[PDB]
Amino acid sequence: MKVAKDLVVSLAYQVRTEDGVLVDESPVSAPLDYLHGHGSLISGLETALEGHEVGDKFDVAVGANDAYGQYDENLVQRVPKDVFMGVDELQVGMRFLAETDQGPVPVEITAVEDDHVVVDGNHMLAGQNLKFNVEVVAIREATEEELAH
Amino acid sequence: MKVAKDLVVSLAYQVRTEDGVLVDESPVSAPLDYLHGHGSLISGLETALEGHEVGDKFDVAVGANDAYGQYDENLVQRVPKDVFMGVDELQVGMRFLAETDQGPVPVEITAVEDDHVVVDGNHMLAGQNLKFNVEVVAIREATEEELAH
Amino acid sequence: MLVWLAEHLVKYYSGFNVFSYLTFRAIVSLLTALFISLWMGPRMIAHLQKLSFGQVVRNDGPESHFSKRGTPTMGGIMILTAIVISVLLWAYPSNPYVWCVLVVLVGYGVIGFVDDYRKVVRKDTKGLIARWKYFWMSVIALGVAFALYLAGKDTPATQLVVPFFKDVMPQLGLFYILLAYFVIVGTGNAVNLTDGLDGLAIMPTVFVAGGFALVAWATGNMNFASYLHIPYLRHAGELVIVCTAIVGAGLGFLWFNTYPAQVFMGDVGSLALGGALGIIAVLLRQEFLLVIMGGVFVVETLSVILQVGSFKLRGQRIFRMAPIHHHYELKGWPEPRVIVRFWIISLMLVLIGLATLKVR
Amino acid sequence: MLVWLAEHLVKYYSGFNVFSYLTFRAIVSLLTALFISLWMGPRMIAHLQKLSFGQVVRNDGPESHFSKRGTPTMGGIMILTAIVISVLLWAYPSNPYVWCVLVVLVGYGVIGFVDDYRKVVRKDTKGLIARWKYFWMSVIALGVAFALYLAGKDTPATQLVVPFFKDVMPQLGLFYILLAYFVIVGTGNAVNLTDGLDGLAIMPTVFVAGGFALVAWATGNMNFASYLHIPYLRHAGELVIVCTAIVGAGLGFLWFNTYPAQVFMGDVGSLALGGALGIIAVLLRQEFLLVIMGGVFVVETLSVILQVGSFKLRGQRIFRMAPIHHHYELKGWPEPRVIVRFWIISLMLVLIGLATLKVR
Amino acid sequence: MGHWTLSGILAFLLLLSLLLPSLLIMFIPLTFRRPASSWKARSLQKILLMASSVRLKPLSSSRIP
Amino acid sequence: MGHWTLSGILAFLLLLSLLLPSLLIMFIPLTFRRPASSWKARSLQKILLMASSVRLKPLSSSRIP
Repeated sequence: MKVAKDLVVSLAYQVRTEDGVLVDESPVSAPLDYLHGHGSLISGLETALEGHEVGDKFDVAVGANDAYGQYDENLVQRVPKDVFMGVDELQVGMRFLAETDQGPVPVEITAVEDDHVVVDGNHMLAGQNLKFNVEVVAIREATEEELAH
Repeated sequence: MKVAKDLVVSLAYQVRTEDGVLVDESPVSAPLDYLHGHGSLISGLETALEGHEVGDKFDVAVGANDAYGQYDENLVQRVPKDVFMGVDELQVGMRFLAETDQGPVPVEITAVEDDHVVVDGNHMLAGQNLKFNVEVVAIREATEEELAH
Repeated sequence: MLVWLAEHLVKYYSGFNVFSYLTFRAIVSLLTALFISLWMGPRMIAHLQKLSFGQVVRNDGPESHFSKRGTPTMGGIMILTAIVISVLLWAYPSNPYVWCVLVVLVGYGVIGFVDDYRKVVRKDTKGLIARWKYFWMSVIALGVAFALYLAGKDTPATQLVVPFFKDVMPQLGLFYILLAYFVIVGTGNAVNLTDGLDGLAIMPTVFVAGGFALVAWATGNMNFASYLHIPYLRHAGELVIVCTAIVGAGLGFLWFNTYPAQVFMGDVGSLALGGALGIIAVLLRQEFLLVIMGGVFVVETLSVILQVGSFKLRGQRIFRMAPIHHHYELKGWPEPRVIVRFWIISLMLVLIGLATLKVR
Repeated sequence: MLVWLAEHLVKYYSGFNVFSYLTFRAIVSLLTALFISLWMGPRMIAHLQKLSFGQVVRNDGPESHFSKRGTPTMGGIMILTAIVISVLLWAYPSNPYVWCVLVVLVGYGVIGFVDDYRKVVRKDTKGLIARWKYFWMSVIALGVAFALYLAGKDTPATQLVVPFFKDVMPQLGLFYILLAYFVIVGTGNAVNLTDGLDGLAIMPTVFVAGGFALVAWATGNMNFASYLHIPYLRHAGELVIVCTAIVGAGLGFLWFNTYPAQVFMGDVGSLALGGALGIIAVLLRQEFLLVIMGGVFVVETLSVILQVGSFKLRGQRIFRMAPIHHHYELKGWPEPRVIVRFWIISLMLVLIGLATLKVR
Repeated sequence: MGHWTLSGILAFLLLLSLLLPSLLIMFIPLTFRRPASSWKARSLQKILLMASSVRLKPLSSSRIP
Repeated sequence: MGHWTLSGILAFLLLLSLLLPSLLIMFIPLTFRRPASSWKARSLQKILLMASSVRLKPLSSSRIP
């Protein structure tokens, strides 16, 4: 069995940047599932997983252009306090959701002022090259609800 | 010292309609203290108070044009109920405030509908000629709190 | 200045002979007026911020976006100075009509400046007393009209141009002074009234200035005047320069006065432009073209008058607001919508007025 | 076609002779285009809202201001219908140039309508594949250019007009087809590029159409053509009606397509107007005047390509967003400010283009 | 006086009537022309119209691959 | 073949170079012409500016005559 479109890849992985910073891991004891051929997986990683067999172990280097794109300052925008809801204090590092026309976009605070805030929408994985040690634990067909999501 | 501009005057006022219906009043034990001579009081009352002394008392009737002006239908407007977030429910008589270019102005709820409410910015003293019994409790020089308010 | 300087410098270099051509002078007047307005804008606006509010302020973020807060008034001084500079640089100073336009423009500018200084610096909310304001307006307008009447009479300089009849051109006597007073003061007040919306007043003024530039070019040429059946005025030719300078200054101010305006025109600018348009429609005998092309201003004034008349006759009000543009704004129309729609109406009215000038 | 009926009825009533004058036809075409656009506006917007969103949701702020959701993206059908009806009514149907421009307008409108229908009605993010769109645009442009070349072989209809030198009048052979292709496709794409803001595309288009109307009037007469050293084209006279209809339709659409625009114009309208301007320039042999007067469009394209080249070559982009207007908007400039500042730039460019026309 | 024409007097009167509203405004006090309540109504209408219900909601998830 | 002069050739080349950026838009795809990140930034700016409007606030009953 090999990866194919509309199939679900159950993934065990380790993510490190070019600087060696470990982002997060998914061990074989706790794999995670994603669709194939829909772009939810990182584009470089999605192309790497193409056609690989169950249990295959491989290491792939994914560049900044291949994952979330390069960091851009245009996505860093100032915003006042009144926009945020449901938080007592807008402490630095807090993350909020903005429902834009292009779908949901995570918003994270990078600087804070008593009555003013600065937020960054750039993904923490964007703007840095990545390397993935990846194993495909299992493969299966996606459910209709999963395809809907 | 006679009442004049930039002087804080302790006033025990009493407001009634042409029919004698009580609107608002203050006793000598709790008079209104504010700076005179800036169009702050209703212009009729401010004009009448000029030249009087501590302990002086008088009564005057003031027209709409000289106290809060006439009624304006443009100050009452339709507003969707979704605008008034942060409060569980709305009812007639509830009052809100609007930070607004060229001077913030308050509003009072006048009607409620399934998806809309009607709010009016006209002060209840506007559009009516009113009668004002006044007793002057004390007169003093300027103070910063009256300017802050 | 420059025109005479170039005319004298021709004997050294023949290239400057091009400067005498009317088209070159008009184009450079437009360009220099616009450039002066843009150059003075950012620095002049900052100066008014401190004078009017005591501190230089900016939105500095999403707050106060599409907000009129922190925007100085009295911005018409830049329009006045740009127009005066352009006219003096590129308009033949020997032309009496140019000087009459300059005199009325500067007088109305001074009146507006004193009014705005009273309103802002001294915090006199009521501003200059209406009695003295209108007294000075009437004095200057009547002086200009009387000077024109004495300088020209029993000639086409005082004849009335019916918008659609060529044979009906009555020769006005002392009634010419009354008509000039009426038109000048009405135009000044109406353009002053148009300041309710920030960007509303200037663009119709620009279109009317272009129309009057075309008329003046037609009025300044014997052949064109005869073809169009309009009075021939020798000094009307130079009015193309002042009209083009008005266009340039108006566009330069609108660059900064666009909604949300960085600076309001105030009484200055608006009143001066109204006076300039009135004196142009007086010097050029096409006052009906001022009435039609400037139909926006006339409609606004008529709307205010109708509102007050209705409020007197009955307790009802015909309009949501005395000015029609505010009436539509309160109806739900966003301010830029009203701005651009009134600009469209003004352009259509200018084209219609030119068509009426053509069909006579 | 309506003009022919008036000519036929002239035999029975001499009053219909007014319908044959160029000025009357032009002004009535402008007026009828404006009126039909305004009349079709409200009905088209409501109908398109049902097609675009099913529910006819009330268009109100602040959603219609910033996000502009609920405003039908599809549009310009009213522009196309107004222009086509006005031209077919008040322009002679036998004039080859009338059909030469109408065919380009209709073809570009059809391609844009296919694209917009696929994007909106079918909710396909890809829309019409660019390959087919540009293939159809290229084939239409090449066909019209070949027809004109066959109708202009060994004729001044294939010459190129240098804006500043009358002596430089080369006669193009098959390269005329290349020039027509370049100008038409580039102008169409550029007008398509500048659709990102409300009313930013319908102007310059209005001023550009007015300028080309003036040039066509100059080109359509032997005396004026010789005086201005512009090529004389007999059939170019009817193009004045087309340009005036374009102006009327543009004003009518700006009545609705202005910040906050009620209805946008996607590929429809924008591509049609770009192709119309390109074919008008090709017919008038005034591609240089199209570049100068249409400076905003070429500047938009240059900014986009410069941004692409900066991304390709260096790690630092030049502009924040590929179109210059979006770059200014991201910098904090409000949408109406950039829109009307680009309008000012367009008006200056049109006046400069007319000045250069006068230089030669 | 001027050498009027019987037909032109009507046109002159029409011109004066059309110009009258601009001149007649000079006798209208600012209080009636532009009440302060009207300015406040304008500003309140602009503020109320542009009110937006959009709010930035918090979130927490582990969807990142 | 057409009729040309070196000055005319230079002018034609300059015109074609100036019109080239308009024509070259054909070969640039929408994705590269309109980056997704920049479009998302535009949408976020628009929605936040809509949210940044001056909201209303509740008020008490205390008043000064």
